Amino acid sequence: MKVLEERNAFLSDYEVLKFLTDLEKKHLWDQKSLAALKKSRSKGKQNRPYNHPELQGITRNVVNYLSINKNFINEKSGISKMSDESFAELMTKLNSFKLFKAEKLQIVNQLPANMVHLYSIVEECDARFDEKTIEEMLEIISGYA
Amino acid sequence: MKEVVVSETPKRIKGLEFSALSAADIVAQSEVEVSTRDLFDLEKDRAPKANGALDPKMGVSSSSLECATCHGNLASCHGHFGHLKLALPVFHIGYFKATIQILQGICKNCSAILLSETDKRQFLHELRRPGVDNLRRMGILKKILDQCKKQRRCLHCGALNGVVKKAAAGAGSAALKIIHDTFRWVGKKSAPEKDIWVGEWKEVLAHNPELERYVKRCMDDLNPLKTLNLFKQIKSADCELLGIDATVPSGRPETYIWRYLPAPPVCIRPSVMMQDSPASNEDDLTVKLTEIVWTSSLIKAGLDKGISINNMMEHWDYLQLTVAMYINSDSVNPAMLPGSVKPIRGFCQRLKGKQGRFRGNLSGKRVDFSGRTVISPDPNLSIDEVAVPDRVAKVLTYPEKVTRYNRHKLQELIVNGPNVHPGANYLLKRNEDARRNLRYGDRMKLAKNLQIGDVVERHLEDGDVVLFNRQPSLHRLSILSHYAKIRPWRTFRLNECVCTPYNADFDGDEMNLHVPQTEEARAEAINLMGVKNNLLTPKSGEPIIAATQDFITGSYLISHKDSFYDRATLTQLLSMMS
Amino acid sequence: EKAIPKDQRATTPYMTKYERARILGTRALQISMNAPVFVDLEGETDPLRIAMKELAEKKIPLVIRRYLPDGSFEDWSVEELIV
Amino acid sequence: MFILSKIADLVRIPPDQFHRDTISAITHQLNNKFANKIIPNVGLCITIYDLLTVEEGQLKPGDGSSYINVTFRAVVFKPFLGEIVTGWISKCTAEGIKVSLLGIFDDIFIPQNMLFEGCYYTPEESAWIWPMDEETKLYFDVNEKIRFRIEREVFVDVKPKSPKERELEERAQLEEKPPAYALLGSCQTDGMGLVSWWE
Amino acid sequence: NYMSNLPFGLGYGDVGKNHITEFPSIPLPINGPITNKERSLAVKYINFGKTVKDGPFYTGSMTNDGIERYSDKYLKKRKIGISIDDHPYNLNLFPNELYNVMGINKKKLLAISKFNNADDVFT
Amino acid sequence: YKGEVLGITRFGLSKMRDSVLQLASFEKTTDHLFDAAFYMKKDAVEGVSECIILGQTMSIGTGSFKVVKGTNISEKDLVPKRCLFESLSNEAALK
Amino acid sequence: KLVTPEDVMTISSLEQRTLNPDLFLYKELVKAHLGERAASVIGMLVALGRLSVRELVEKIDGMDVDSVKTTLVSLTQLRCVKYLQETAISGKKTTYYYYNEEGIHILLYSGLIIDEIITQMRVNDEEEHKQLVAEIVQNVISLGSLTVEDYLSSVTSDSMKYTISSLFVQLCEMGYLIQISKLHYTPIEDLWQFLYEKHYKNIPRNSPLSDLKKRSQAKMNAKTDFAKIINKPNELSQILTVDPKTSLRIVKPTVSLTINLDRFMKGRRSKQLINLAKTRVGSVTAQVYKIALRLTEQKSPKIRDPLTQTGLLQDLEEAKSFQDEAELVEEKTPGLTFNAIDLARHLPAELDLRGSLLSRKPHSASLINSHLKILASSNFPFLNETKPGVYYVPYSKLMPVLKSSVYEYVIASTLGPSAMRLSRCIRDNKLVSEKIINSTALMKEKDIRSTLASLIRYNSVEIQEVPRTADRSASRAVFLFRCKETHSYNFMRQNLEWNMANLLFKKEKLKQENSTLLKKANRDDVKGRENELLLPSELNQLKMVNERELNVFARLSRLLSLWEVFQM
Amino acid sequence: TEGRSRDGGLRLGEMERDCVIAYGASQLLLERLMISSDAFEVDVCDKCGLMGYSGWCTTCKSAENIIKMTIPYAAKLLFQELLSMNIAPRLRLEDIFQQ
DNA sequence: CAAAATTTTCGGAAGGCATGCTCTGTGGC
DNA sequence: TATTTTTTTGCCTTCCGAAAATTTTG
RNA sequence: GCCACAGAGCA
Ligand SMILES: [Mg+2]
Ligand SMILES: [Zn+2]
Ligand SMILES: [Zn+2]
Ligand SMILES: [Zn+2]
Repeated sequence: MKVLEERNAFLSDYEVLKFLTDLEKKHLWDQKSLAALKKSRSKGKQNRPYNHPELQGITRNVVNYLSINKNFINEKSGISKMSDESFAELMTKLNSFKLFKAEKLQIVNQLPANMVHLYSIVEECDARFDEKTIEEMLEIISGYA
Repeated sequence: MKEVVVSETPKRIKGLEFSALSAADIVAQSEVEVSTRDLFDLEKDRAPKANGALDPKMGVSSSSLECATCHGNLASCHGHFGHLKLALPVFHIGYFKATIQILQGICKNCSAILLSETDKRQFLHELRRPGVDNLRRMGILKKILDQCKKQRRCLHCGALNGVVKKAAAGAGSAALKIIHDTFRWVGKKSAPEKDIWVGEWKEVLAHNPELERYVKRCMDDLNPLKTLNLFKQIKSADCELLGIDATVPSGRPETYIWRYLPAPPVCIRPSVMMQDSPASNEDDLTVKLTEIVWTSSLIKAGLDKGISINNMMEHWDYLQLTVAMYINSDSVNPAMLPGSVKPIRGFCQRLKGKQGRFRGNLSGKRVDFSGRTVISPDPNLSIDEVAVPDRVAKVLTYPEKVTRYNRHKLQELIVNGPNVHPGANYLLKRNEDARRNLRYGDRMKLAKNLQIGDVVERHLEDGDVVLFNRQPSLHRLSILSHYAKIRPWRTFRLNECVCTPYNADFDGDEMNLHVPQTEEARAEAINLMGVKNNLLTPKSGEPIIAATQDFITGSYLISHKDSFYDRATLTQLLSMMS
Repeated sequence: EKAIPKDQRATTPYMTKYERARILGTRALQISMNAPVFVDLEGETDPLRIAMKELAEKKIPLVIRRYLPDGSFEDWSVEELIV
Repeated sequence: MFILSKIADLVRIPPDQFHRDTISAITHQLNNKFANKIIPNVGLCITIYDLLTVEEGQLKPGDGSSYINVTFRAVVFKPFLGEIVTGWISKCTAEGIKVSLLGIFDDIFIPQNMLFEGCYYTPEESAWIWPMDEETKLYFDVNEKIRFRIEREVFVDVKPKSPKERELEERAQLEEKPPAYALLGSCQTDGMGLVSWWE
Repeated sequence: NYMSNLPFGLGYGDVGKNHITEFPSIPLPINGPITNKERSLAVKYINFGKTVKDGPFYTGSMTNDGIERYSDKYLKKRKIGISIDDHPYNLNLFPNELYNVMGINKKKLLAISKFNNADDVFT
Repeated sequence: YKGEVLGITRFGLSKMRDSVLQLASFEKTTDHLFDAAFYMKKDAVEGVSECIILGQTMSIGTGSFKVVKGTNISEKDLVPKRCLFESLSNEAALK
Repeated sequence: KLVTPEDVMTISSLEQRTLNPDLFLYKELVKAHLGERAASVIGMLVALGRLSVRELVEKIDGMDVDSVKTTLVSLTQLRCVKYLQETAISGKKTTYYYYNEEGIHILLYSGLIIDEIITQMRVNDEEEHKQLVAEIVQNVISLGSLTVEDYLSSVTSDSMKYTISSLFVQLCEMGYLIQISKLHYTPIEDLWQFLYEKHYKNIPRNSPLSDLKKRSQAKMNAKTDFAKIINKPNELSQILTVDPKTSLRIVKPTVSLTINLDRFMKGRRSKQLINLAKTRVGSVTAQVYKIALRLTEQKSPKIRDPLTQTGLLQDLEEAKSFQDEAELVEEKTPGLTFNAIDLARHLPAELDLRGSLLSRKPHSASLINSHLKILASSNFPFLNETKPGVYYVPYSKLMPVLKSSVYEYVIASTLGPSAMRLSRCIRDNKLVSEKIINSTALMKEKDIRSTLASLIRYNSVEIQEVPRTADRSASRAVFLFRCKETHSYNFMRQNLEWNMANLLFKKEKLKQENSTLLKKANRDDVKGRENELLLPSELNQLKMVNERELNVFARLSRLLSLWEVFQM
Repeated sequence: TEGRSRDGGLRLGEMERDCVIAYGASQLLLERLMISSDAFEVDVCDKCGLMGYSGWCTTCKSAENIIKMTIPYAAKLLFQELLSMNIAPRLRLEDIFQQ
C-alpha cells in the first residue's frame, strides 16, 4: 500500500451524497429496499443484499450526516434535492465572484442561510466585499440554486 | 472508525548475508545473562534456576513449563537466546586461521597493513572490478597476504615484522596459540630491536641464569587479549584488503574474537528425559556452557583476588579449550582438560556427516504419508497402476477440499467412517484449527453439515496418484508415479514390465509409496513422473519399460513359425489379452 | 517496459511438458477451491480430471509468462500454444 | 471535507470469486481492506471511488488466488485546515469538550485554549459556561448541534508494545489508546458554538 | 569433573558466580566542576557550532498544502537563505567536476557572522 | 568453462560454485561456513540446493516461468469517473 | 538487582563500543557541525579509503550525483576532504577524494583555537580588538578560507576597515593565518610519490649508477623538492604587497587565507611543556620557561614531520637520517637559540626574580641565567647547552619524556599510585619476573598480581612466556613482564578518541531529544527574555540542558589537553 | 521419527531429491520436503534479517518490519545453531510480485 | 666478486574424505 | 600409577622449515 | 529414553 498522491481532487458533499446513494441503490441498501423484502416479507430468498457490514454502516452514517440540515433554525440539507443542473448553475454563479476554491467548496458543503455563518466561512469579508455583493451572494445561496 | 489499514505483502528470500555477530548484536538478541553454574535449585523441587544455563527465559525443554518470555509451551515457542560474558577474551576456533591471516598482514606494533599505497591501490582496483567472483577474490587476497609477508619493516613506523604462526600445530592448547618470530629475517644487519632484546635478556639473566637455555625458543606470543587490542586499532580502510567489509558496524576484526558467547536456546539443546523420573540427562552444550561459566568466574575472581600468574594463564587456556570443544570437539584433545572418553557432540559435530543437519535434516528428511512394503508381481495391472494393500490405504490419506463437484462423495465417505475402506479419517472445518477424529463423532451430523470449504482426509482410493520408489536411486526412473488400485493381499503389486527401471526383482524387495498432499504436486507427479510419460530412459532415449522375461518367451512361442491356431484358440487368445 | 510485444515473440510456440504440468496443477488447485469450470463435466469429482478435460479443448483462462535470462518476459496464451 | 486519494495496492482475488466481474471482485477486496479504516497520514477512507489501471493477475506458486496490482481513487475524509464543520456534543470533560460527526468520526476534541474566552466547567450541570454578556445563561449542553473550526490534524503511530508488556497488560486488564487520526476544533470566532445561538 | 582443581588464592565460596558488570567504575579526573575560562571556552564552542549550523555549508538531513487561501497575503516569507552556489569560491582549490554545482556565474555574497560577545548561554 | 580443468571434487566445487549453502551441504561444512562469515560473502538464493534448504520454488523445471491469469478488464471500463467540482470551478475571476 | 539486556542496550554505551574511534569521532564531529549527508560521505571515505564520485554514489543509498557533488563542495570548502586528480593509461581522468584529519581537528579544536588566538597576541588589555580578532578568526574557521577583500566588502567604516586590515597583517606575520593552495588539498604520500617518480625519470638511462644509487639520488632530490614545497606556505609571500598610500603593510587582496593548524599545535605543545615544567622546577622558573617557549614558537620544529607519512621509514637508514635531521633543526635554526639578554626585554612588569634564589645553604641577566641553568640542569631535558650561556629546547629528547609522564600520571589517577609504581618498576629494568618485582618494588605479592592483571587489560604490561617443555603449557612455562611504550600509547590515544566521540554523541542525542525547547529558546524574541516568555518548567529544562552541554564541552577540552600528547 | 517401531516415516534422501530435480517437479519437491515434513511459520525481520517471535524482533525492538514466512524447521534450527557459532545468516527478502 | 639478503623450490607432516534405504536385539548410565 | 600390538587404502591441499637458486649489496 | 555396539534384508 503506497499513496501516489495525498490529494488528487476535491469532492463536494453533493458528489459524495450522489455517489453513495447510487451505491446504496446498486447494492440494495436503501431504506425502501430493506423495507420491501429484507424485513416483514417472507420471500427474501433468491434476492439478497450486499453482505459487507462495514461499508454498509459507514455509507449509512455518511448519508445520514449529509442528508440532515446542518444550517437551520432547529429538515433536509438541500444538497439532497440538488441536481446536476442546479450544481452547474451554482458553479457558474459563484465563479463570477471574488472567491477561492476552498471558500466555494465550503459554501457548497454547508449552504449558509445565516448571515454570521457566511461571515465565518470567508475571512476578511469586510475587507473584500461590500454590502451589495454580500447580499447578492446570500441571495444566490438562499435558493439553493 | 479507528482501525488502521494493515498491508501484508507476500515475500520470498532474495539472498543471505553471512557475517559474524558483534557484542552489541549478541547482547541485543539476548534475554538473560547466564551468570550461575548451578542448573537447578534443590529447594524448589529441581526447578530451572534463574540466570542459569537452563533459564526458563531461554525457552522450555518440557511440555509442562512456560517460557516466561513469550508465554508459550514447547510447541509454540521458537526459543530465545542468552548471552555470557567471558572474563578474558579467547580465540575462536573457527576463525583461528582467519585471525592468523589478519595478523600476518598487519604490523604487530601499530596495526597498519604492510602494503605500499601503490600496491594497496592496485589491489583495491583489482578487488573492485564488476566481474569479480569468489575464486578471483581469494587469489587477490592470497597475493595481498604474500606481499604483506615479504614486508620486512613497517611503513608508518620502523618496526620489524617477522613471521606469525601457530605455536606447535597439533591438537592441544599449543595448537590454539599464536607466536611471532620477530628476528627470523633480521640476518646480520644490527637491527635496533635486537639490541633491546639482548639488553632485556642480559638484564633478566643476571637473576635467573637457568633461563639461558630457553632464550632461543622464547618468542613474542600473541595472547587473545593482545590480539584483540591490536585488532581494535586497525584502520577501517585496510579491512577490505583483509577480506572484511567495513561499511557495516559488524565488519571489524575484533568481531572474530570471543568476548560475548551467545548461549543457545534450550529448544535446540533440550534436556532428554530418561526412564528414571528424578534425573534428567542434559545435552553436552549445556554442560559445556556451565563449565565456561565456572572457568570465567574463576578467572574473574583470580583477577580480583590476585592469584598466581601461572594459574591465571592455565585457566585462560582451559577456558579457550572449553569454548573450542563447545564449538568443535574434534579440534582439541579432551584429555588435556583436568576433568578428563566419548567426545562430546559440539556444534560442528551437529552440522557435518551423514547424520548432521545438512545431509540428515535439510537435503534429505523423514516425510509423512509414506509406506514401505514388500513387492510381488501382478501382470493384470496396467503399467501405470500399482496395487496398494487395503490396510495401507486406510492409513495413507489424501486431504480433499469440499467443492460443489464432490460434496455428495465426501458426505458418503464421512458416513462410511474410518473402518470401511471407501471412507475418511479426519475432518477439518473451514473456521476451525484442529482436525476432529471421525472415530468418535456422530459421523452423520458431520456429513449433513459439510460446508463448501472444509478439508476431509479421505482414504486412498482408486485413481489416486502415488509416488513409487526403490531406495537405491541410481537414475531418475528409480522413482516413478503410478495410479493406485486397492487390493487385499498385504503387498505392493506392480506390473513386471515396470520392474526394470526400478532394477527390482520379487525375491524380498521392498519399495516405498509416497502420497502427495497437494493438487499441484499430484499433477506434477502424474504428468512428469508417470509411467506412460517415462517409457524411455534419458541416458540414450531407448525404451526401458518393455517386455521382460516370461513375456518375451511366450511372445516368441506364439510368433514361432509352426504355431497355427484354429478360430476357437484364436478367439480365446484374443479374449485373454483384452 | 520488459514485455516483448506479440509480433516480435521469438520463443517456441509449442507447450513444454513443464508448462502442461504447471497449468494442470494450477487449474486443479483453483477447482479444489471452488472455482467455476467451463466444461460439461460428466460426474467428475477430482479437480485434476476436470482440468485435463478443460485442457483437452482449450477452455482454460491462463497465460504463460516465459522469462528470458536477460529479464524480459513473453506472454503466451495457453489456447495459442500448440500441444 | 471529502477528498480523493490515488492509491496503488495488491489485491488477492480468491478463485471462488472468479465467477464475479473482475471490477466487482477487486472493488470488494479493496472495500474489505480500506473501507471505514484509517489510512496513515491520509485520513479515514469511506469507499473506493473508482479504479484507474489494472494489471495482469499474477499467481503465487502454491495458491490458486490471483494477485492484481490495482491503482484506485478512494474517497477519504480529510477536513483541511480552516474548514468549519457541524457536529453533536457527546461528552464534556474538564480539559475540553468532545464532539462526534454522527457516527462517522467520534474523535474530535476541542480544548480550553481554542474555546470561547471565559468558559468554565462546573460538574453539577455537566456543561461549559460562556459569559458573553448579561444574558450569560448559555450552556454547551450534550446531544446538541455545535459548529467548530478545524485547527490541527494529529496523527500518531500504531506501534505495538513488546509482547511480554502485552500479556502483562492484558492480565492486569482481565483482573484508552491514542487514536491514529484526530482533529482539534476551535471556537475563536463569532458564529461557532451552538447553531441555534446565532439564529 | 572439571570442578575439582582450584587455585590457592581462591575458595569455593567466592567462585561460580561470573558477574561481570557492563558499567565502568574508573573515572578520569576531568569530571570536575567547570571554571570561568572553561565556561568561556564552552560558549565559544557553542557559538561556533551554531554559526556553522546556519551557514552556507550545512548539507542537512537526507504545512505547505496545495490549497490556496486569502491568508497567504499578509503572511510573510520565512527566510531567503543563502545556498551552496551563493559563495565566492576560489576555483583553484576545487576539482573541475564540481564546477557544475557551485554556480560559477551567479551572484556572490559572503555570509559573515557577527561574534556574540557575551556568554549568552542561560547559565 | 572457468578457463581451467577443475574436476568434480571438494576443491573443484570450491572454485566453480560461489554459493555457500551448496558447498556447505557437500563437504567441509564448518570450514566453508566460517570462511563465508569471515569474508562476509553474499549468497544469492538461485541454486536448487539452497532453495530446497530454505523451502521455496526452484528455478528449473516447472519454476522457469510464471503463470498469470489474464484479467478481462478492458480500457473502456477503466475511464475516470465524473469529478464535477474540480472541472466546473475556475479562478479566472482573482487574477 | 539484576539488569536486563534491554536496560544494558538502552542506558549504557554497549552499541557504541563496537565502533572504530577514528570513524566514530570524525562522523560525530561532521554530523554535529555539518549535516548528515556530509557525515555519510566522511564515514564512507573513512571506511573505504579514497573513493570517486561514482563510487560514493553507488555505495551510499539515497544520494545521487548532484547531492554527492554538493556535499563534497561543502566539505572541501571547510577543508575536510582532500582530493587527487589522476589519469589512467587509457587516458581517462578520475578524481579520488580522501579524508584529512586537519579539517576535522579544526572543527574539534575550534574554540581552543579562538582562545589561543585571543590570548597569544596580547590583546588582553582592552575590548575592541577582542571583538575583532574573535570575529575574524571565527569567520575564517567557519568559512574554511576567505579573501580579505570579500571580508572587507561587508564593512562600511574606513577606520574599522583599516583596523581589520592591520589585524589580518598581524595574524599573517606570526604564522597563524597562511595562504591556502592545492598543497593543503593534495595528500603527502601522493606528492612524495610524484616527486620521487619525476626525479627517477630525470636520471639518464644507461647510467653508470646501479639501481640503489639511482634510488638514493632520486630520494635526495625528492626530499629537497618536498622540503621546499612544504615550507613554501611559511615564506610570507602574501604580505609583501604595500598599499597605494605609503607607510602601510597590507595582506594581498585576492589571496585566500586559511587557519594554520601546525602553529596552533606548536602552541599546544608549548602549553604542555609549561605544564610539565610547573611540576619539576618552581613557578618563577616556570614563567621564564613559558616566555622562552612563546618566543621560540613560530620557528620551532613541526609537531609531525611530513616525510614520516610518506612510507619512507621501511629503511632503517632513513629513520636514522630523520632523527639526525630533527636533532639538527631543533638546534641550528637561527631563531631557536636564545640568551638571558633576549629574554630580559620580554619579561612582564609583575615578574620580579629578586628574592627567588638562595645562593648558599629587576629583570637582570644573571637571574634569568640562573633560572635557565636550573631548567637545563633538571632531570627532564627542558633545555640543553650548546655553548655556555646559549640555550635551546631539545624537542627530540623532551617529548618522549612528556608522553611517558602524562601516561604514567593518567594511570596513577585511574588505576592508582601502585599502578604507577609497578609500571615504572617494569620500565626501569626492562624484563622482570614476579619475584624480582616483589624484591625491587616493595609491596605485597597479591597486590602485585592484581595490579599487573589490571595493567595488562590496557596494554601497559605485556606477558613474555618462556616455555620449558615441548608444548608451551602455562603451568610449566615461566612468565616475565615487559613494558612496550608504543602499544600502550596507541591504546590510550584510541581510548581518549573513543571517549571524546562518545561525549559528542551524548551531547548530540541530548540536543536531538530537547530540540523543540532549544528551538523555542533560541528564537530572536525569546532570547534575552527567557524568564518573561517561558514557563518555569521549560526554564528549568533549559537550565539543565545548557549546564549539561557546557559540562560536555569542558570535559571535551580537558580530554583534548590529555589526547594531543600522543598525537605529537 | 525413525523406524516402524516408533511409527516413523520414510527418508527422501539426497538421491531421490536429485531424481525429482531431474524430473523438474518443483512443487512436488516443495510439498515432500517442506509441507509434509517440517513446515513452520516464522517471523522474519526485514531490516536486520534475523528471525523473531510473536510478530516482534528482539534486536530492533520493534514490530514494524516483521514478515510472516514459511520455512522448514530444520532451516530455523540451522540458523539458530549458526547464531550460536558466531555466524549471522541474515535473510534478505523481496516481493514475489514485481509490481 | 663474494657475502648476504631474498625468492623459489622440494620434501614431509597434518587433516579430510570414502553407496543407499530398511529391520531387529543387547548393554549401560 | 608408571614393562606392553595392529586391527584400510588412496588421494588431496595447506603449512613450513630446509635447501637450492637467484638477486642484490659493499 | 539417550548413546554407541552387534547382526540381518535388497541389488
Ligand atoms: Mg532382489
Ligand atoms: Zn518462548
Ligand atoms: Zn607499523
Ligand atoms: Zn530486526
